[PDB]
Amino acid sequence: LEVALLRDDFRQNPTDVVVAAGEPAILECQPPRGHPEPTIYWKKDKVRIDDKEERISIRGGKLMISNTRKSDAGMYTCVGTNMVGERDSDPAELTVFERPTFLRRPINQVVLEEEAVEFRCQVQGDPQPTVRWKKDDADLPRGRYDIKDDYTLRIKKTMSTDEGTYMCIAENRVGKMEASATLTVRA
Ligand code: NA
Repeated sequence: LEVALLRDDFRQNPTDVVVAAGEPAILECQPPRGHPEPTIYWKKDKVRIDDKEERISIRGGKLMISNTRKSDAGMYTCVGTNMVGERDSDPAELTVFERPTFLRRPINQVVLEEEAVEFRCQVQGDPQPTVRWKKDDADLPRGRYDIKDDYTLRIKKTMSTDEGTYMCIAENRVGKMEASATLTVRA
């Protein structure tokens, strides 16, 4: 003699998850109290899903998504079920971002004193990565460098002190990536 019952308040709602593509995502749910003890299943944008695919696993209170792809993003809902009815959790957004990569890596230059040189860096990612430039792991000297819109690093009248390793850094909220290239000067 226990009450046939289903509450409306989840013991644990799933919470939003932010991931870089390739990383795993884990959503957690505990259903409301009830009798009989509710089970759970999961919906993605109101459509019920299953653990058919190898990279998806549903067990306990967890939905586990290995090797996230941009497709995986959406609103995930946990549903608590028993013979009284179904209850929908507050939804959790899965965001899948893309760690920055290089469309165009900068390439070693070799140049004779007093004469133009340019270095190129084109990046991709989601969000769009912030591009930074360095020299010998320190800030670009003043006066010298001309800057196009695209992250092209330009010089009109090169000189010997300009010698060293020039690094392009691409950075968003989900990763960082470095690519450097030598500038060689000759009298
Ligand atoms: Na599976």
